[PDB]
Amino acid sequence: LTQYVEGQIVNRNQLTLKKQEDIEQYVLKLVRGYFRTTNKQGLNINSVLQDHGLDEFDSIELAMQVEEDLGYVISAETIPVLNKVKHFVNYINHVEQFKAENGKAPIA
Amino acid sequence: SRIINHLRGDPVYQDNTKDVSLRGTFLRGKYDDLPTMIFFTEACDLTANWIPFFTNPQYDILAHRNVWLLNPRNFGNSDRHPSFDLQEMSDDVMRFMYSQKISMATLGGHGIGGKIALAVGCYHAERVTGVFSIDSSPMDQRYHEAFKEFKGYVNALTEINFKTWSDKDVKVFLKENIKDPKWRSIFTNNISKNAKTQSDSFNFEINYLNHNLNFNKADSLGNWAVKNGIYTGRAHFIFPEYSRWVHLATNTLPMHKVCARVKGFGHDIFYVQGDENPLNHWVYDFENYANVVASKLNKFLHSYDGVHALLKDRTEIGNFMIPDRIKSRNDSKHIYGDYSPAHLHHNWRFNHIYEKHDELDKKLN
Amino acid sequence: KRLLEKLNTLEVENILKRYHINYTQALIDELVDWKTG
Amino acid sequence: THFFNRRHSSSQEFIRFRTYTEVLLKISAYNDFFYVLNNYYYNQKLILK
Amino acid sequence: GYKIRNKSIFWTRAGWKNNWHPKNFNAPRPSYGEFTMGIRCRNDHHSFLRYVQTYRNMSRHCKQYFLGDKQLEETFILGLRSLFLVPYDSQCLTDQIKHGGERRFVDQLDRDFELISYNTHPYQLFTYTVRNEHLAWKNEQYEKIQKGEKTFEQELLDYLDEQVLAEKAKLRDGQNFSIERMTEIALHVFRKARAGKVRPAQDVRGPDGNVNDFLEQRRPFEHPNPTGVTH
Amino acid sequence: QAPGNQDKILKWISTLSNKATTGESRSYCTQLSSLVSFYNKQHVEQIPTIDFNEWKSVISTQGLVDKVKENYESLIKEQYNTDAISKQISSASSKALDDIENELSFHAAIWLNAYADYTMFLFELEEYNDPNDYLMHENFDFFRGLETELEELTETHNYIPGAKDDVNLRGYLATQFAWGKKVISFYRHPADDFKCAKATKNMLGR
Amino acid sequence: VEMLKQNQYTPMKVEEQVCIIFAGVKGFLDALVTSEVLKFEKKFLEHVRTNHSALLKRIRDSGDLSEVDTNELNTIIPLFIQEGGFKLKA
Amino acid sequence: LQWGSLAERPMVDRVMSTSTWPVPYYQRLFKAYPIREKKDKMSLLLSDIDIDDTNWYQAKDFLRGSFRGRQIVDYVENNIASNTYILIQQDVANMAKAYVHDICGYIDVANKENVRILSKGDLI
Amino acid sequence: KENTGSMKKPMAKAYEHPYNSEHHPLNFSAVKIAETFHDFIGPEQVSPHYESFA
Ligand SMILES: CCCCCCCCCCCCCCCCCC(=O)OC[C@H](COP(=O)([O-])OCC(O)COP(=O)([O-])OC[C@@H](COC(=O)CCCCCCCCCCCCCCCCC)OC(=O)CCCCCCCCCCCCCCCCC)OC(=O)CCCCCCCCCCCCCCCCC
Ligand SMILES: CCCCCCCCCCCCCCCCCC(=O)OC[C@H](COP(=O)([O-])OCC[N+](C)(C)C)OC(=O)CCCCCCCCCCCCCCCCC
Repeated sequence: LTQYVEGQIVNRNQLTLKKQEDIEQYVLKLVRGYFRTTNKQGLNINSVLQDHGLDEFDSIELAMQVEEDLGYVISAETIPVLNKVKHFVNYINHVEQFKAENGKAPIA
Repeated sequence: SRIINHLRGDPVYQDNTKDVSLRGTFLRGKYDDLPTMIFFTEACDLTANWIPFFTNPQYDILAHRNVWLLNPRNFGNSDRHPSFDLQEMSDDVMRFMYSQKISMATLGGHGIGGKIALAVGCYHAERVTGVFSIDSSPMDQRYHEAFKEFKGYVNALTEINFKTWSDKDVKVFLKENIKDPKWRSIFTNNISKNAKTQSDSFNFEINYLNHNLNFNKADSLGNWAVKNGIYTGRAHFIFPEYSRWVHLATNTLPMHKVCARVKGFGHDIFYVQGDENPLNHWVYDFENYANVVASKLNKFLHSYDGVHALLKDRTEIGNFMIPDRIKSRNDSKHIYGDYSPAHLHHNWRFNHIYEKHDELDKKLN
Repeated sequence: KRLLEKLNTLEVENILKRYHINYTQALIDELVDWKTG
Repeated sequence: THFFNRRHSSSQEFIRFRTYTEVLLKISAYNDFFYVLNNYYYNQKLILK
Repeated sequence: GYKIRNKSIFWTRAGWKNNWHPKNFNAPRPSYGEFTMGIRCRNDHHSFLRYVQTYRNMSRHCKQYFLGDKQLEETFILGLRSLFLVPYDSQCLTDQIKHGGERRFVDQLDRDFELISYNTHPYQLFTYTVRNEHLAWKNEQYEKIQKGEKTFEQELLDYLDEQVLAEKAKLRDGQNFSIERMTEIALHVFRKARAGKVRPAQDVRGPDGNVNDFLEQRRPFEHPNPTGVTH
Repeated sequence: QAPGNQDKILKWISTLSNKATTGESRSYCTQLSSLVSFYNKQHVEQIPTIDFNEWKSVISTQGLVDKVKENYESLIKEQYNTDAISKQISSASSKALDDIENELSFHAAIWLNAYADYTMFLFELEEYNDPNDYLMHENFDFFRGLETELEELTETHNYIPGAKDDVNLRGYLATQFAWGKKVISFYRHPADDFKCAKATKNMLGR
Repeated sequence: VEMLKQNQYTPMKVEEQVCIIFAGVKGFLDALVTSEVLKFEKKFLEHVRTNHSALLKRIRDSGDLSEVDTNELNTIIPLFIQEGGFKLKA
Repeated sequence: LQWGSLAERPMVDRVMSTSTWPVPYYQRLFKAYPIREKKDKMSLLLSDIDIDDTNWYQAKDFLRGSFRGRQIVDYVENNIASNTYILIQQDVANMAKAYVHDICGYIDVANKENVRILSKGDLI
Repeated sequence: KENTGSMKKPMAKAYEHPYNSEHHPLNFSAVKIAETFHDFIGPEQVSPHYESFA
């Protein structure tokens, strides 16, 4: 659960949102944290990542970061459909609903 | 004004070949202390035509060296003497270098000028750092078509008599007798009217020149004699791909035959990519030819000119050690070993930089 | 055009040609006027 | 073949794209003179005009 | 300087500059169901997702040895994208490759990842060496700054700012201090500073200002020519 | 004041307009030009002098000519305070100007970094001379990074020359006179084999 | 012809006519459509009186069109046509 | 520290040598490279590469080293509606808008002053 | 304001591979074989003489 940060070992912390308002804020904070994102303040819930300097390969780096912060195991079949902020919010909800009903994580 | 400074004088006919003084244009460099470059223009050709090449910011040649655009004897403003012996014409430069307090200089030439530059290195090698020849070779050109036209035109120019002929009679004579546009323009601008408009005449000695060419013997300017010897120093040759003066097939061998340090094609001998055009001899007119000559010229002056023979480039100065021959030094208690050869200041004789730095070295200790 | 083709068959000028710079007739006039003026 | 193509294959009518090594060298292998030149251009034009 | 003269240099039996489908005798031909009994083929429609997971792996497995260096993670990403964007930006028509360029590139990236999983890929070892040399130079500046000392980089910037003032204080006729002029001033200083490293500045003469250094020298007694004879 | 004070202002607007390509940009350039001409319009009408004594003498209403003079002179004293305006415009300019003041700066920093790249290359290139007279491993050290690329080809067994080069010019120079003139396909590996095979009602898969 | 036309009870100043008549012979009016030449006259004169007031004074006092005025006038006439909203398609 | 004369070049460019007879016959084939060290020199591969992402990424790195540069970076990456950090100017539309919106704002300044000066007293 | 700037402390070091060295490079190339080759045949044997030995 530990990772290196600027040469120092730091304990990694996982988040549990379980709320719509907390998800929209996390995704924006996530997308605004990526060094490739343009117009970080112009980014909203209905923002197309293509309109902010992000391509298919950048959505992977974002999904890879969602696994780090939340502990999910996102399959390669789901990544290439995450092209909008709205998509990350709905996918995160679908995962929380799946574990709350099926008692297990979705197929990876 | 300042960058362009050409000493002014009147040609003097001389009976003794040693009392010959050379005159030409001097182009000052950007920086304070720089080695000097002596450049010889084509025969009967103006020095001014080479000014835009050496004074172009894009090339920036003056950033490397100070340039002396010098006229050989019987050409331009320099003194006049019937002999064209390269040994005599080479001593003229050595006296000029002495009168101007130049210990050693970089030599360059265009066409026949290239021959004049190389002769100085052949007769005075200890005082020449390098040679850069443009569309020339140390070769007999008496039977080259390009030389025959020049040899033919000069003979036609002897028919005109300025005293009787009028200005219009001259212009008609040149167009019909001179077909080449460039040679025609060069000769027109070489005509000058002496003070008091007494009469017009050529800046170059038409009589002495025609005899050298018309006779067409060893002393001819087209000829390169075995008497001239070998050049021991750095030499770089640049000529057009299709050139009437230097044919790539066989006219490159004289370079190896006359210049001991010439490595070969691609290192010291280059050809400029170009089409067949009789005007390619005048590289300074066409940007494509000039841009390559300048880059190659700046490379020769920066890395190859004035560098010891056994060293590859100027980068090896101070880090490559040359082997020594046994029993070559007077000291008997000397352990023979490798050494880095001494490279001196370009004008160490007429300055006291060594005496000055010796004092500064003592202050450290 | 026909009569023109039939008829077909200054220090400032030379100095500018050395620098292979295209010069118009108007420019030549001003430079000459600049010297005389 | 690798040495010649990477030094003589580029042309002006096409775009030469940077490789991985060319990215690391430009960003993580620049010398002191390069660092000075960039800051020299920025201060004179972007700051001091 | 020198241009290729042969006009037919880029000609191939498949067309001009065709490096996607070279002409061969056994050319691809169609297949008909009604007449086809069985077939053995390895082509599939899994290359897209394999192109996605391969990126995620090569990125995540390389970050194990970056030590949380954020500036290096972002730099590595830019380099990783340049490797995956080759098929999308190349002159080669990757969509017309002989037997499927998608499968070809994916199988090629998989060979790079295998070496990456072992930390034996030349890009990794090259990134570590390049980065360590960079931090050693950055730490040298830090140690000199904590001592209040001036860095060699700041001394140049200060020496260049004052030279600009000296050169523009005399440039009154014109007032366009072009970027060209700013450059040649800096390069002239660089050439003198570059030569100063090998020959430092002892006195007011400055960097590499001693003629005696270029007189005849000899190898020291304690370090003779080890590779060859001297005489 | 009147002459020559607007010559420089005309060059700036001319260059600004010449750079405009889209019609929308041309429109804003016209708007900008009008504002400049509006602010730069010269007023010359030979403000006449008033001789109240002359009018006072010839004819006037008692107290009028004097009242106009004292009141006229009072307003003549009032004048614009150029100092106050000069300071406000210099301290803070505007909002929209700050948007492009920071945009064009980063824009220039992008292209100054590229200008420095090309410049420093030509600076380092001065030490490189006669590529044909350097040893193999010394040349690769000038072009640092080629050895790393050459290792990747070897470790992946991409030992077909020019397979990962989009323009394998070296391959074209070697095949100028080859039978079946062809170059290797892009990213071709010596181990990949896409051969297929089928069985039909006819023999030989036909 | 479209330039010489004039309404009733609308006299023009001598200096103003010189400017308009100048733009016509020089051929600048060939750019805009003919139907827009008449209105261009009004807009051009008004634009001159406001911004270019010293120019009108010289032409009036001296009564001659100096070379300096020609260059300035020759430069604004093509410029103004591009500034105002007209039918540039000839 | 010592810098010498700006005009003078390094002594290497000024220091020269000349040849004489006899001459060594040997023609050097290659440059000596006994020790494999080429430190402090940048790669010549970085020669003719077009503008790319490394240009704006390295610009921020150098801009973040200055106080004024840090403001430009934060504002550009947050308050500029652009689909890429590779800024290319091919029109002056965005530049003219910001000028007309600023130089126009300072209109009515003189007419405002006239109100005060003229509203002061009535000529009559 | 610019003169008041400071510099952050950078990282001490990046990853050091325990099985790659300059003399024993992990991966193979013809560049390292060239270094070992020219060390075997030695550098160019430059003659200081004016005539060849033969
Ligand atoms: C008990 C008592 C017994 C012992 C007593 C002691 C006696 C011991 C003997 C030792 C003698 C002194 C040794 C001195 C050095 C070696 C000899 C020598 O000439 O070196 C200088 C000679 C050149 O002199 P240089 O002036 O210093 O070089 C200047 C230039 O760099 C050169 O290149 P350039 O082109 O720039 O300049 C011109 C160049 C132009 O000429 C050349 O360059 C020659 C071209 C040759 C290269 C062509 C490609 C062939 C080589 C491919 C490599 C194959 C071998 C390796 C592969 C297998 C791995 C083992 O050189 C010349 O001017 C003419 C060449 C010299 C005259 C002809 C000599 C021919 C024989 C030499 C080779 C030996 C052949 C094998 C014979 C042995 C039989 C077992 O060097 C060589 O060319 C190669 C030397 C290799 C010799 C090995 C054999 C040593 C034994 C010597 C005994 C005499 C020869 C007996 C054979 C008789 C057959 C007719
Ligand atoms: C000494 C070191 C060892 C050397 C090893 C061998 C070196 C081989 C050098 C490479 C050349 C190899 C020849 C391949 C044929 C190239 C020409 C060609 O493609 O034909 C096009 C030819 C020529 O087309 P063209 O247009 O390019 O040239 C025409 C020539 N002129 C101009 C003169 C008319 O056209 C054809 O389509 C003919 C097709 C039949 C080709 C016959 C190929 C038979 C060989 C293939 C089997 C080999 C596999 C062996 C595997 C062994 C496994 C154990």
